[PDB]
Amino acid sequence: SHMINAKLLQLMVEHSNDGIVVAEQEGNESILIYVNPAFERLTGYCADDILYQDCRFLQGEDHDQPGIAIIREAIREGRPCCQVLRNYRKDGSLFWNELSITPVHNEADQLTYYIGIQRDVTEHQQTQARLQELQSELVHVSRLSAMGEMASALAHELNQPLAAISNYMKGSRRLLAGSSDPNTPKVESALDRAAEQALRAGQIIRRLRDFVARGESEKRVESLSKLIEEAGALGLAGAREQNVQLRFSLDPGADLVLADRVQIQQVLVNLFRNALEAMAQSQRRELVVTNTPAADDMIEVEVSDTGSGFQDDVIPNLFQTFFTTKDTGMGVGLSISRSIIEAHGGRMWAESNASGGATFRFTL
Amino acid sequence: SHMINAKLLQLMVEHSNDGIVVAEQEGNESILIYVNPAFERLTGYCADDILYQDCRFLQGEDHDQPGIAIIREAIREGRPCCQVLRNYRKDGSLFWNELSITPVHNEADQLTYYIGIQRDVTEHQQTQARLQELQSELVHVSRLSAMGEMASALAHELNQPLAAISNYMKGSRRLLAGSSDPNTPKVESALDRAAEQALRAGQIIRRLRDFVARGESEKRVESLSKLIEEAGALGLAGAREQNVQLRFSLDPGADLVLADRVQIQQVLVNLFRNALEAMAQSQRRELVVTNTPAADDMIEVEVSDTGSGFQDDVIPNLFQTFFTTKDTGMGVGLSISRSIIEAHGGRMWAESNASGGATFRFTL
Ligand SMILES: Cc1cc2nc3c(=O)[nH]c(=O)nc-3n(C[C@H](O)[C@H](O)[C@H](O)COP(=O)(O)O)c2cc1C
Ligand SMILES: Cc1cc2nc3c(=O)[nH]c(=O)nc-3n(C[C@H](O)[C@H](O)[C@H](O)COP(=O)(O)O)c2cc1C
Ligand SMILES: Nc1ncnc2c1ncn2[C@@H]1O[C@H](COP(=O)(O)OP(=O)(O)OP(=O)(O)O)[C@@H](O)[C@H]1O
Ligand SMILES: Nc1ncnc2c1ncn2[C@@H]1O[C@H](COP(=O)(O)OP(=O)(O)OP(=O)(O)O)[C@@H](O)[C@H]1O
Repeated sequence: SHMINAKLLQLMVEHSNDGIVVAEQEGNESILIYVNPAFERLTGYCADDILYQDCRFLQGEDHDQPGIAIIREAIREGRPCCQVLRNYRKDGSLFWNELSITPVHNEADQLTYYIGIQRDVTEHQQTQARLQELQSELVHVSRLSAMGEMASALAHELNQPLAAISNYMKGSRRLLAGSSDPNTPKVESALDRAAEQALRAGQIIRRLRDFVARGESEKRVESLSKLIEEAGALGLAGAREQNVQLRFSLDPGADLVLADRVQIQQVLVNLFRNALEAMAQSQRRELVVTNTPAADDMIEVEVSDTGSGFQDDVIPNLFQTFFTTKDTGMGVGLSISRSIIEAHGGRMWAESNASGGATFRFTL
Repeated sequence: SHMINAKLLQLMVEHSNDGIVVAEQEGNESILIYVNPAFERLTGYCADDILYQDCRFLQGEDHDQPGIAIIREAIREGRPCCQVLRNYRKDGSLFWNELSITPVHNEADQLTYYIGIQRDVTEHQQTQARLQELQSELVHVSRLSAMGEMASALAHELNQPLAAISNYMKGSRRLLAGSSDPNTPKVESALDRAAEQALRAGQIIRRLRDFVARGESEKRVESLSKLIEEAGALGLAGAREQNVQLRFSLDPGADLVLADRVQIQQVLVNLFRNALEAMAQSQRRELVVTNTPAADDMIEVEVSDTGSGFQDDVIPNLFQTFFTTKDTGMGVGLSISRSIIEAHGGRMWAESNASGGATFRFTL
């Protein structure tokens, strides 16, 4: 049964864009007997140089890879195997090789051959590792930031009552100054100790607040394209699921800003999450990000959605700490974002959009 | 130039474990002219049924995939393309097809053919999506848990001073009870207001504490294998990098426990991070996880490393809130872990290991 002529197959294999090799078993060596030009391009070795010897030279000295042992076991067993490992071109460049090997037995000559299809997954590996770094740093930064915001909010809430207590103690001392009652000394002493405890309370606040503020707010030259893509990999994963239409109408002339990177990443991740959640129950789901020039040699970024939008009595409350409309929401994202923008030398505000959604703007 | 006979190539292609097809361009249709048995197995269609018609029937009614348009554009242009999309077997099963297509022009008959190598990436896609779900839920749970622990720690720190203030106010009122000084009423009133403010402070504590405790501590029947693997995907990624040797010496007879899943995931993620960090600067890096039967129809889990270990004056401080030895550490992991184990009906403790590392045990 021949569906196509073997010449045609050979032609397709030769011109395929994936590296395709065929090897022959000779004891512990699986010598190459065919390589297609895609393999030559991927590896940089010429076919005249590497025929009739095992492919393991692509590993170099990097033999500390479990995939190698997996492949050796698969060859010994006789089963196929797909594995991804680090290989090196003739010039020394490192690349990630996803190779599928199928051992097949030729009964014409009773030999064991293998067909190997190999492709470059280096870009996928790099993006995935970058995403892992981002997820780890984002978890650490989110824990620290939430704790710090909690501490600051408590301090602000408790400043009035402790101050009032101190002032009452001061006033009571002043009233008792001119007293002849025998109990007055003890009373005074009692009040004194009370005052001490009040001050101690304040101290405790700072003693933990500064404990969690152990992170310095750096600012460096940063590419907006880069930090938008870094934030997007975490926050904008899953656009296909909610059928959200993404549009980045970006200006190549307004790309470089002065910013930190972990803080802008966390601001954008939070904005992206809030926008995706607000458009989760929307009919038309479209998110637009745009940059424009602004005053004071700044650049303004606008993010507009078709989400749940802002009710009339909502917009001036958005940035107040603990304000949320969600059952499980905390209401910390925008407060942290506003503190980050103000620390970096910009302004942030919100408005309703003409589609019933929300438009956020900030400057840097 | 023929390195191998075309019959041999055909044989290798036929027996390859990856689906390999060859198609021919006829206007808007790329009709299949060859399919290898791997493709038949992957799709479930017989070659006699599907030859000489376009592959798009594998999509079914799921045409809302951008990869389809990408491939159509690539075919129009004439370039290769690798894309992953959802396809469906003849029985209706869904699978993830990674297909690489290379268009090649045959000048023998001046036609355009395509060679397509297609493999199943369904398992990889599922594991990656599960990891995305885990990272999202872990971020949310970590923010909430950190905030709650912060609030509880503040409350515990501030209980003494506020109580002391209240007691001083009470004592002062008792001393002033028997007084004739004209200023005594005002003094009393002042103290009264002071007392109010003290109580208000306490109220504020609860008003935020219960605000962040908006999460119910569920407990369900859970597989230890499953929750260890779920926690490992996040926390144990990167074993190859630090050359850490993982050993799960597990008991199939002691696999089912009564536990929550998000909370045990977060406990294990934290333990895995602490163990990886402690072995980061170690010479021999080996992590062992083991389960054994314990009293009261419980099961005890042991996790041992060769890490930095415990100094003599360290072990009884490990679980106290804010205790850490790291420059950027917060010291919240073990306190939360102990509260989780105690809520689920178990005990948790630590000891030094014979290799200079740390051994942690818990019961459920
Ligand atoms: C057809 C075929 C292609 C192979 N291609 C590669 C390759 O591209 N890169 C690589 O590092 N190993 C490749 N290998 C694996 C090595 O040839 C070798 O089998 C592997 O290192 C395990 O054997 P070893 O432990 O003796 O090295 C290939 C093997 C076969 C059969
Ligand atoms: C060689 C080859 C193999 C293909 N294999 C598949 C496949 O396995 N599954 C699939 O959904 N589409 C596959 N396609 C793509 C479809 O044939 C079709 O070209 C694609 O849907 C874009 O064209 P359309 O928009 O007219 O459908 C393959 C295309 C070629 C050339
Ligand atoms: N694009 C938007 N459209 C409509 N409402 C919005 C939008 N963005 C924010 N909001 C509302 O304003 C609030 C601002 O608070 P924030 O976004 O920080 O809260 P959250 O994301 O619920 O909290 P957290 O991130 O701390 O769990 C949101 O909780 C939500 O109620
Ligand atoms: N396996 C271990 N070997 C040696 N020291 C350890 C080990 N596990 C924990 N420790 C020490 O005990 C402390 C227990 O606190 P915890 O692990 O919660 O802190 P952390 O991970 O630094 O803090 P956080 O997770 O809140 O940032 C650690 O900070 C560390 O100093």
